[PDB]
Amino acid sequence: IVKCKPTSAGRRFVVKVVNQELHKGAPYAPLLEKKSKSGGRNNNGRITTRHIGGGHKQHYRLVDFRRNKDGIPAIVERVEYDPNRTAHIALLKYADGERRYIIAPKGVAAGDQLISGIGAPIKAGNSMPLRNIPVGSTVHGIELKPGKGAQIARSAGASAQLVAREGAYVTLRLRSGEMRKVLAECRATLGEVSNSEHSLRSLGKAGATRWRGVRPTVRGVAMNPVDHPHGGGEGRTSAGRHPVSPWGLQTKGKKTRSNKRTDNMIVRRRK
Amino acid sequence: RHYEIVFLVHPDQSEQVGGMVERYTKAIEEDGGKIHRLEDWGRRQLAYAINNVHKAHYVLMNVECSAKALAELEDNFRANDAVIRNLVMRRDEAVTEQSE
Amino acid sequence: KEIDYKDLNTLKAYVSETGKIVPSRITGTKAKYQRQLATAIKRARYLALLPYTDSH
Amino acid sequence: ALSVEEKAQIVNEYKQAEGDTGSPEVQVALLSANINKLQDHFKANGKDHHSRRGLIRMVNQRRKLLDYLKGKDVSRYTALIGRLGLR
Amino acid sequence: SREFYEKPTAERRRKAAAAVKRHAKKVQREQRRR
Amino acid sequence: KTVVDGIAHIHASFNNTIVTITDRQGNALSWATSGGSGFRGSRKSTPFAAQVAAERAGQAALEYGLKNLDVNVKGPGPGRESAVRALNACGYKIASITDVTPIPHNGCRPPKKRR
RNA sequence: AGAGUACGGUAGAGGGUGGUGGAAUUUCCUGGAAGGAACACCAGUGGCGAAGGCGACCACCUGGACUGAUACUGACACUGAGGUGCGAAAGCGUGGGGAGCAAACAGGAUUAGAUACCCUGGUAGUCCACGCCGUAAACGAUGUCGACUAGCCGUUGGGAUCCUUGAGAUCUUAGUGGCGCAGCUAACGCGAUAAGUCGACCGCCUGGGGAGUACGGCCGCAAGGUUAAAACUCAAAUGAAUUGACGGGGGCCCGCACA
Repeated sequence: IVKCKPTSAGRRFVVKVVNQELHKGAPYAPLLEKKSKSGGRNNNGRITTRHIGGGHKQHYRLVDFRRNKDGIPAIVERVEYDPNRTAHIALLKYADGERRYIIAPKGVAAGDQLISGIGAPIKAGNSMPLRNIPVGSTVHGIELKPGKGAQIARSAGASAQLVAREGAYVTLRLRSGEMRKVLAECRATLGEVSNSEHSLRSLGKAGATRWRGVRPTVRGVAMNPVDHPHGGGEGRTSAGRHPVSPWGLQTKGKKTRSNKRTDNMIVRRRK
Repeated sequence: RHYEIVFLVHPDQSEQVGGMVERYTKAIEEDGGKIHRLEDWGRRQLAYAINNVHKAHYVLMNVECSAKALAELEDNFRANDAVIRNLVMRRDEAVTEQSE
Repeated sequence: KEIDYKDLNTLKAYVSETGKIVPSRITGTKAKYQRQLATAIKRARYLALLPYTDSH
Repeated sequence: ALSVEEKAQIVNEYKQAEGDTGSPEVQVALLSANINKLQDHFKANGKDHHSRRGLIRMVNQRRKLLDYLKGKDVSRYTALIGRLGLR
Repeated sequence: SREFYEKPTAERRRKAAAAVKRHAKKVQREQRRR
Repeated sequence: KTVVDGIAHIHASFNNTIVTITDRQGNALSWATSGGSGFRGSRKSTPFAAQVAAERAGQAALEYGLKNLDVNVKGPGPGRESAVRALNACGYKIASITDVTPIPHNGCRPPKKRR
């Protein structure tokens, strides 16, 4: 965390997060692949998510969310920057060549770690089935179907706390604040994700948004009646509607979950 | 220096105190430590609930290394084994015997 | 001589029936060691020789 | 304090009719050795100013013992300022 | 008993009023016999 | 259901009375309060209420017996020693008290010294 | 001789880091699971630190004095404007936590009214890391230091004397207290820890308001703090003490005052 001096009117509010033990260039080439941008656009060519476009060219890193090698110890080579996410990634070298990327946990640099059916818990970074993880311990990178890979708690500094256990399932409080029953056959990694000071950085200037591939938001009271329901009016009007999307869905409080096929898996909502 | 050992066992675990002790007795003799007492307590009853059971057994030894046989003396049983709520309580001289 | 918590029936003569320790105003022991007894009391209390509550 | 091996070690060059432990070869340079080795605990304990107020109490008294050697003996003062890694 | 909590400035209004009485009991009894 | 042994709570705080009668393992058989016999208000900060609040669970623990009980004590205020001598009048031969008064070491600080 | 060090020995909430705890209470749920915070007793007209300050248990890296003497230094001294660090908590920073209470409030009962004490509820906060403020009923409302002038009773740490079994006297000191002469004091009262007799030095005061306030300087993100005036205005404000009166001040007593 550094705070830039105001030598120009754009650096006045740039709070920058710089890690000096991140690796200095040349990511691990046999484990990257090509990734082109969508612009938020369908296979019908239609903008289906707005405010997406531009940015920097990026390569996709084949980060392992499954952590399948069991019993084979992996040493950590280096922690790298990943353009595709807000977390860091750690290059692991298994005991038989076999480089892979995982999501880096907090406190890793050249440490040892092994995902298995019964690995050491003290080391944060060991992937493990949710049956034999001790209750009360903070985990991240939780699978949600066995074999599917990690899906939950994998942003920067994200974690979930394993709170209870019964039957074939296991209950864990999520970072969202909601209690979620998850199957105990599926894996999780002990610890907490690495780049937890990511919420401190300030972008500073409008260009810093534009090179993350994010594109400006016209707010709907600035549009015409044909463009948005927040219509027009003379002067600054205030959306005489109730506040609503550009497609007419109400936005300030209205619930939009309608899944029903996974409601029993959610033991308590965001409270 | 003079370093007074007390560590706990679970009462279903005490079949291998004869294996628990002998690793510490060679954890000390790698560093020239003189043992001046080696005690096995009475199988006494408990005054409070520790790991929600109603029986235990106590162990007493006396380490006289300098420094190196402490951090493993902790972390064999502090991290993961059947020992709970101890105190390491170093001394200044040697003693002979207790438990009658 | 050098008091400790290995001699139980000496300290148990000062251990209250309700689990507590006695002051110097109740029973006569030295105020020199009244600051040293209570520390050795809570090593027998920590090594489960004496209770914390008077129930169990 | 200082180490039991060390506090009896460092006197072995401060001797000067060896029964002296009182001349300012001793209360400078035992005490200079007190300065140089007890820097350690500050890096771990930086929230306790009780231990470096003793440092400034005797590094002044070292300088007070330097102050008397300014006039009484300038020649043996060179054994202090030239040595020990001062200034 | 512990319905209320006492301010730690009033803590020397409870004990320091009482710790004199511990000593003043010695005062009254030694002035009792004479 | 025919049992003969159990334990017995008495809540004895300043304002109200709460009586709680269980078995020796912890299943409640009978209970009554100082707002139990129809008071609801200004009077019953008394041991006369605990005289009455004992016997509404003293002729209700005579549903499943309890020839012997085990008195557990709880609370600072009145009705402390004027309620467990009402149960024994109701055909009981209760033996001796047992005390767990709520005592922290320092604990959470209450509403402080009000004036 | 003052002042310092080489040698242990304890005493000691010195202070900080990391853990290990317990009961309540609190929050859930079918007695367990979960985490915050201060740690009943030991508690002391006790210790410790220049001061501010500081108590469960446990190690770990570390202070200064005391004392028992034995060694050596040869006034190296104390005090000190400026100068320089370091100083309770509400704070507001810059990041987190999360129980109870509770600053902020909503009503509940209450009064001409609550905007109050009482009643039902809760974010900032205390906690942590670095950093800033540098405030005080920082009070023992008594600057630091040394010397000396009747005592007596507890109590703290050493040590030696002691018929000695200590149930312990005496002595010796360095602290912490009670009471009292000499002594001072306006009196209250201090009274070898002076508020005496003195000595060195330092900070501070010059009637009450205006006022620790304006203005200027410095520091702070802000709230503000620190240094600090006159213009005007009043012949008094203040200190301890005594008589009377008063008191929703206590304590006894009297009377159909209470039946």
